[PDB]
Amino acid sequence: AIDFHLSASQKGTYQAARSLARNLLMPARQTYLQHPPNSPLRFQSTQPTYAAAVSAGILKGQISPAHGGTGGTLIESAILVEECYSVEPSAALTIFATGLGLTPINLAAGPQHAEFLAPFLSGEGSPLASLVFSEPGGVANALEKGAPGFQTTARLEGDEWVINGEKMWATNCAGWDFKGCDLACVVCRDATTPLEEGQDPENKVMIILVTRADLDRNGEGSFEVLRHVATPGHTSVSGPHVRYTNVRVPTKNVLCPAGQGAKVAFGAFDGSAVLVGAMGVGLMRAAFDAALKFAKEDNRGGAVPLLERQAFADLLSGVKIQTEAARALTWKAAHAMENGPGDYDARRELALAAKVFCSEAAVKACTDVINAVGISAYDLQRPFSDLLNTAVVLPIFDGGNVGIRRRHLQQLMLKPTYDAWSSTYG
Amino acid sequence: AIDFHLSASQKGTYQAARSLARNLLMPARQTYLQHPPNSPLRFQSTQPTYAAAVSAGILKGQISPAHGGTGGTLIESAILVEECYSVEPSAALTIFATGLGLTPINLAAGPQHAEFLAPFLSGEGSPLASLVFSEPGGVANALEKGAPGFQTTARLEGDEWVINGEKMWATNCAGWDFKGCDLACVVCRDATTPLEEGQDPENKVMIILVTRADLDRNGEGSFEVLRHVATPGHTSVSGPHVRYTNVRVPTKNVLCPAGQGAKVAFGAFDGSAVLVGAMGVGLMRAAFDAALKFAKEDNRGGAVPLLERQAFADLLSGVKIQTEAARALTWKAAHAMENGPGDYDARRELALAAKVFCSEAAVKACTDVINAVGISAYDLQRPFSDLLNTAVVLPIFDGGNVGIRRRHLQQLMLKPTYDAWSSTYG
Amino acid sequence: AIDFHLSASQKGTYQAARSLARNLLMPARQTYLQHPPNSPLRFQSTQPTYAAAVSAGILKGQISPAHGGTGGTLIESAILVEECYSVEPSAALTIFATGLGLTPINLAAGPQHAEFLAPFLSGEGSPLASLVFSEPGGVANALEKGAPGFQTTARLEGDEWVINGEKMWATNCAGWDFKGCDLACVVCRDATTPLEEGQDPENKVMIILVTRADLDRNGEGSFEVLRHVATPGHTSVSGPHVRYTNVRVPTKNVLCPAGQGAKVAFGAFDGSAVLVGAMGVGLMRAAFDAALKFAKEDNRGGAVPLLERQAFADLLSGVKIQTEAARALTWKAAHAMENGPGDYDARRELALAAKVFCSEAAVKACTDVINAVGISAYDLQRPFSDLLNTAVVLPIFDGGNVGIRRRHLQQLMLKPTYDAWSSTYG
Amino acid sequence: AIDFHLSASQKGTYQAARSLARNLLMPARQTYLQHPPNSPLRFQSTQPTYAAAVSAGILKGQISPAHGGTGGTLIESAILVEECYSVEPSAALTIFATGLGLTPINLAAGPQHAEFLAPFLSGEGSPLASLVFSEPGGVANALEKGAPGFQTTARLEGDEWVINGEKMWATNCAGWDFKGCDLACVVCRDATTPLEEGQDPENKVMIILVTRADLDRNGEGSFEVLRHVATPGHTSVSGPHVRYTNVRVPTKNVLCPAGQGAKVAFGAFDGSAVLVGAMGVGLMRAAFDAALKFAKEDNRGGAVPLLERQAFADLLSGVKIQTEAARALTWKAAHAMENGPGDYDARRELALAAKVFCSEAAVKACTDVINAVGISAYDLQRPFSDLLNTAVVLPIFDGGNVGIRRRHLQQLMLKPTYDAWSSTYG
Ligand SMILES: Cc1cc2nc3c(=O)[nH]c(=O)nc-3n(C[C@H](O)[C@H](O)[C@H](O)COP(=O)(O)OP(=O)(O)OC[C@H]3O[C@@H](n4cnc5c(N)ncnc54)[C@H](O)[C@@H]3O)c2cc1C
Ligand SMILES: Cc1cc2nc3c(=O)[nH]c(=O)nc-3n(C[C@H](O)[C@H](O)[C@H](O)COP(=O)(O)OP(=O)(O)OC[C@H]3O[C@@H](n4cnc5c(N)ncnc54)[C@H](O)[C@@H]3O)c2cc1C
Ligand SMILES: Cc1cc2nc3c(=O)[nH]c(=O)nc-3n(C[C@H](O)[C@H](O)[C@H](O)COP(=O)(O)OP(=O)(O)OC[C@H]3O[C@@H](n4cnc5c(N)ncnc54)[C@H](O)[C@@H]3O)c2cc1C
Ligand SMILES: Cc1cc2nc3c(=O)[nH]c(=O)nc-3n(C[C@H](O)[C@H](O)[C@H](O)COP(=O)(O)OP(=O)(O)OC[C@H]3O[C@@H](n4cnc5c(N)ncnc54)[C@H](O)[C@@H]3O)c2cc1C
Ligand SMILES: [Mg+2]
Ligand SMILES: [Mg+2]
Repeated sequence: AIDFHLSASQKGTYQAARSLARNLLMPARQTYLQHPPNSPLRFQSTQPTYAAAVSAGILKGQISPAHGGTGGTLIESAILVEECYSVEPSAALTIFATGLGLTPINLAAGPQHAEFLAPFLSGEGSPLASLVFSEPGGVANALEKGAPGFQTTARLEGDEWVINGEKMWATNCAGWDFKGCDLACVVCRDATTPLEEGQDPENKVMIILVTRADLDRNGEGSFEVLRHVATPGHTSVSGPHVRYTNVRVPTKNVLCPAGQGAKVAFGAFDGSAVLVGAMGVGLMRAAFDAALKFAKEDNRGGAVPLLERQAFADLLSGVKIQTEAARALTWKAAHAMENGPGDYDARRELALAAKVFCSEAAVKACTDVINAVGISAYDLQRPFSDLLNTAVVLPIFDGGNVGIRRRHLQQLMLKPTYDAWSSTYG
Repeated sequence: AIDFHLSASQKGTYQAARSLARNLLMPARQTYLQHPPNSPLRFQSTQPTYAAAVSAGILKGQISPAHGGTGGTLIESAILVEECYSVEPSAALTIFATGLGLTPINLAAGPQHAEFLAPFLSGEGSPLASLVFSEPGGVANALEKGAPGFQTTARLEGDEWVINGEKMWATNCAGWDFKGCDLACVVCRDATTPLEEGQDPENKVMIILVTRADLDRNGEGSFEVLRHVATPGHTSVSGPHVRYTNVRVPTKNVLCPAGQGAKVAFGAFDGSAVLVGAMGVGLMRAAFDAALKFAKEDNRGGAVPLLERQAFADLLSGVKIQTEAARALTWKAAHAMENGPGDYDARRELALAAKVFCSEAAVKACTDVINAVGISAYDLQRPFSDLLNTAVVLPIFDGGNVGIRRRHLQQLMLKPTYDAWSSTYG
Repeated sequence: AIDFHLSASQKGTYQAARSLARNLLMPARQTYLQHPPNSPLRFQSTQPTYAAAVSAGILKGQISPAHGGTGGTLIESAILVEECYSVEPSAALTIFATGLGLTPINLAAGPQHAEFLAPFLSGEGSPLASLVFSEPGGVANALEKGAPGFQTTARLEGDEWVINGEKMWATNCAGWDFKGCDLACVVCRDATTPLEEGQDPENKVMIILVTRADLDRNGEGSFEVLRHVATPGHTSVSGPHVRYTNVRVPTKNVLCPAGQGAKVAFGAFDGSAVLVGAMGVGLMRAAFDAALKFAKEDNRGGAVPLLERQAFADLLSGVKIQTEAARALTWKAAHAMENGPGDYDARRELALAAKVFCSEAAVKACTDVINAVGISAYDLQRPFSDLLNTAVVLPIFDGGNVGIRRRHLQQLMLKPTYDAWSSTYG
Repeated sequence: AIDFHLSASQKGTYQAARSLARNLLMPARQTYLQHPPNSPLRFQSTQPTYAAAVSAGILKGQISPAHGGTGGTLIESAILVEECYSVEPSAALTIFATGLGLTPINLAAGPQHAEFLAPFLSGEGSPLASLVFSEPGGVANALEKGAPGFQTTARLEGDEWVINGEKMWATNCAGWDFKGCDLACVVCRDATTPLEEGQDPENKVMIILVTRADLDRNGEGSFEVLRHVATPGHTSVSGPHVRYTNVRVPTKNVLCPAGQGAKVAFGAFDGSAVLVGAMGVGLMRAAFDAALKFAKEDNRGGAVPLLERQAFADLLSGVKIQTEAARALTWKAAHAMENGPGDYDARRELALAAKVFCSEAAVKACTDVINAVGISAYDLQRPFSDLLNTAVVLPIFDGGNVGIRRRHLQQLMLKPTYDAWSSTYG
């Protein structure tokens, strides 16, 4: 039955989220601010915060009970993500990115993959996982007929899969010391045999695990950071341009065989679309809160309070309205992904809707709040610039809206089985 | 606990709504279409349909069980309103307006007001009710200090209240024969004693009941239609410019005494704000459905299916995303209004949000699908033009966004007790 | 030398436009309102107006001096169109549609075509022209490799061309008495010899003249009015669904040989794009004027003038700003089309820009003004609803923004010779 | 005569602007980039290239011919500003800000003021001027009845004016060495006698010159930089929070006596509004060019060029359209400000319009281009982030759109003399 009240457990999640952001993430921010904005040392300095998160069981919660994890719901994740993004986006993302890295494992792992999950179930240390998908040259057209396909390839040679390629933007993939993370899910193209004339490129896509142990065993030059990328927000996040060279792994490392990889990757990106929605809600909440606090304490030298000016008030209420719509849609999507109604195609349309709606609304909200607050918002002592520069990544990352998210919505509607309102009216 | 599944009762509401719309409303439209677009004969011709709806208990459903009715939840009203607006907005509104007319009684009735509700609990005939608020000269500033205030006044003379003034836009107020509807809740300004220097005009606002009976007793010309207004949509809806001249009623007709009328009127308007949200969702659904249908069956003489144009698909998926957000927000507001969490001030901000967001989103969606369908959509054989001309009213009526709904949002934020997210997180 | 001042002549053009609109167009409106909105005899009552326009040399002005006319500049046309659309769009469009019909003749006519312009150069009566290009099944994809192409076809049987096809939306094509207009440029597909395998469907496109004399000559059944298309705006304009059956004409009637018709059609559409911009400017001007007028006389019962409300004033000034941008862009495109400094590609990018910017701005302006004016704008006694219903056609007619106008912009930019700012800086 | 062709003198200005930007501004950028992002040394490091611009005659060009300068038309200024902003906004703004500082003197100088202008007319050194208006507490309400008014005050004590107050954001006011620029136009309120009951605060507003020589004469503590403000773009621009303490100047230093200052300051801001339009155009051009460059050399791993994606193309053409409207509007305002037709009030409206339209269109263009380019736009190696962070200042600076520019538009429309289209057709 239609209910917007948090359960006692969901309220616990909210309170826990508040404490995590306040006690772990805020100190992480003061810590990385001690290094210049283009320094990879920002990322490295967050390792002790990450460890503290690990000790509190965050990584265990990112693994499904099927695999021995404690795993929660997308709804609970959405609540956590909103709160963290309202406080400290960059340090939070490093943690959420490990969750993304572990998602393909939740979706496709079998019993033989348990050994790979062990470091993450330990409840100690600071292991990092990464979903290693994107490439320097772009991947919006990795599955397009007539195109080159993924640049990163795997070849079965004897009893070993051999990986070669360059990747970029894959959060966490280089690990704390830039020599490779604990567990990478590398999305690549099987090239043991050539793509046949007219064959669907998706038939060749795999996901193969690569651990830090694999890289070490393969020795010098097997993994290399080609370029650290400085970004205008998320300054403690590390997703460098990297290269894998002749990285040989055992057959047990294959997660998704050729022809099953794309589906699992997009499956992982469906879940994260929901949390990108939550990211947007969190930034919008932070923007509204900061603008409202500005108004309530600063009348800009006027004869009346700032909120008594219709033009200012209407900008703020506009943001509040979009934020409330964004959270409702995000929760609807989080609920539907795990409960229906509607088949998977219908559930996924909502996750994509949340992603697209909230990411763009977050950018618009940030720009509106800047105009409302006025010239003061150009002062970097105030939070407004960082908010905007955090928001603008939402539409373009986790599968950009223009080149990926919207192309999928197109394919969904094209299907004969498309049933517009099934995700609502059963 | 966060849940978006419809209960059995909510599924039932939805099924009954589909039935009502297809079986009663659609025929009402075939009937009124036979009269000229700008003729009050359209409204008059809907009486048979209306009475049939009365026979199915629709009016009983607009009255709270506390007063003898079968009224349900705001959530169920949202589901009903969405479906009716997706099929036939004009015939639907005349019915919903009686519901609005009855709301102030549902909210503030005393034991002595039971007799006034009798015709509406009868289950037969075709009694009309009206919330009579708007006036030819505007009402956004009715409560504004230094302004004239309501043009409609009532003054206590002996043992009868005497009502004088002109109203406009008040749906149903003139009844089927244009000589006065069964039950009108007349909002007006006590003028028995003058507003005192600097006194809050809200102190004088009353709601007085006026029945067809009262009007008949008052004789020749106590009620007069001064002008029938022709509208581009809602053509079977009747809310003329009218005048009450020396309408004398017994003290039992007072629903809200001077200084209590404003709060009750605005309380009614908070509930209706949620349902305007639902109206917006329903038009959006109708526009998306019609556009999708067209696209599935006309490739515009193209070499591929219409949906295969990035540009066309993007307009439609844009509408879908906005509609899902609009419904999610509407249901959240519907739920919160009756369940919290948060102050009434908190709950209220969400109802206003739904009104503003969905009304404007409805107009955008209709504009978008017109562009997507193309030149064909100027063709009055298709539903698109009437969709737009219906949607355009949503932002301006039931308290316009610009001068009323946003002014209320402004005032809520201005309160020292404003607590932004209490309506979600407590 | 950059100059926005009207020359003496251009001021003359503007005064003439003002006079035409005030003395001819306004009365045409009061006149055609006497007849039904979906009736084609509303259209017939506008003849005296058209004939007065003809008397004043308007039609001679639509023909270039090369072909014996008194043709002016695109800038003067933009001035005229803006004024007319700010007053009376429907009656005005009948006149302008003749200008469009005549345009391919201005672009493509040779010595042998002089005979066809005679009725338009005589300064007598009320001859109508029409560019008959649009078909029931759409035409955005008539030029596309794989599609059924134009459904209207012409084939060379001996020494006469035989034309068969159905048409729609072609303003003016059926004449005053509905038996066919004086002069139609029929755009069609050469079905004399089948299109070759893998051949650009453009190669078979023609334009062929068809006079009322030709229709009369082919006798009964040669021209038939199938369906009259009712539209929400332009209610006095007649552009029905018609069929040409075995319409036989001499080889002199060919204006554009197979393979040349597409370029000339789009050439004509470039010119009109600029004028669609002017239409948009005109509607925006009227919307702003009406809203401003409303505000200066009606304070909506407020304690202060309506323009003292920030939210209201910002809506109005937003419209004023867009209108000024719209006109400045329209004039730039009008100037560049005939004067450079672009090459033809650069020039038409600006014409398309004007069409897209102003059409969309007009729709947005009409929506904004309705919200600003409020509930009063739903009253058909006021001009706001009609304004919206006219503007909504601008993005979709004369080559919709979505399936053609932007498709051409894309092709322009794809050319290796594209030089972004050459239309301004050389 | 409506003409969009540049004259030989305007072509000359364009060519000189290209050369100046490339030779002076680009090297300024490579120079200041050697210092940290937030360092005041970025500003200081631009002195040598500022001196080169001075030697090139740039400051002479900011002074009106009436004072011995070679200042040209606003149109030519708009051409220069667009080019400079398309190349290097930050170093450009420092130069343009000296022009703003000289503007009140161009507008109001008396014979006694020629000595103050002398340093700026020599063609050597690197003199800086500042219009010192803005204050930490805000200034949108400096003229509001019932408000505190400017915090910066001046009092006549004998034969000297004594100035006290804090200013913030006033570009260049602190000079190269942070101890005060060469020539500051300080906007302040006369506090010699108190404001009378219900008196217009405008009556007390003055502009008083303050030179570095004045500051040195007044001794230690008379001028102090309180805080250098770090900004997300314009990182070489210095407009710190500063304090003037008991700064005494002779009466010759008074530029606008009490009651004349506000009109001159706003006069300066009317001219600057046009040039902000041009800054907007320049950033839009730069964003469009950078995205087109990326598209023409990077197909994102596709089977077709990036421009063949309808999605990408539609985003770029949208930016191109807005840019053409922006420039057209800016040039119209430039021309009308100096040539009419219309009142000063009418001309003024167009300047305000260009500022509001173009500033907001620049922000929208930058966000659109980021979405089109995709994740690559988040890489600080590419120009898109810096473009956005430059663009967001435009709506909020030089008199913010929400608090100032739109309030001026509102006051214009409120005048009985308002004549909507006089600046076009008057
Ligand atoms: C902070 C951060 C964290 C990230 N996390 C990860 C991660 O954990 N793992 C990972 O693998 N990657 C990660 N990424 C990368 C991110 O997911 C990107 O969205 C991904 O690289 C795809 O980028 P894109 O959508 O721009 O596609 P691209 O291929 O780069 O396309 C770019 C643009 O080209 C256009 N385009 C291309 N093809 C088409 C088409 N067919 N139709 C229409 N338009 C088209 C679109 O306009 C699109 O916006 C991260 C990036 C950042 C900045
Ligand atoms: C189909 C239909 C059904 C209706 N049903 C009913 C009904 O059942 N009962 C009833 O009483 N009425 C009814 N109405 C009227 C409807 O409720 C209107 O919204 C109501 O009259 C208020 O209109 P408004 O908001 O435009 O206020 P107005 O006072 O008309 O204000 C108009 C505009 O002025 C501007 N404005 C005025 N004051 C301010 C301010 N202080 N600040 C900023 N801007 C301001 C705003 O832009 C506002 O939009 C109906 C109307 C229609 C068309
Ligand atoms: C008042 C009025 C006057 C008119 N006057 C004339 C006239 O004088 N002469 C004449 O010939 N016609 C006339 N027309 C019709 C006008 O020329 C139409 O614009 C023309 O028929 C093309 O319509 P369209 O752009 O909707 O294209 P259509 O082919 O009808 O398609 C419409 C929609 O299909 C989608 N679409 C189709 N293909 C694509 C694609 N490849 N990419 C993206 N989207 C696509 C687009 O979203 C587009 O909006 C008139 C119409 C009106 C209303
Ligand atoms: C790079 C840069 C260069 C600059 N150059 C100069 C310079 O050379 N000289 C100089 O003096 N300053 C300069 N400034 C400051 C600039 O001119 C600002 O626009 C100015 O300080 C006014 O800011 P504001 O419009 O936000 O007004 P504020 O008073 O700061 O108002 C802030 C916000 O409050 C709200 N508000 C306040 N009052 C009202 C109201 N009455 N109605 C509605 N809303 C209201 C509005 O949303 C407004 O945006 C510069 C600033 C920067 C960043
Ligand atoms: Mg009045
Ligand atoms: Mg203060």
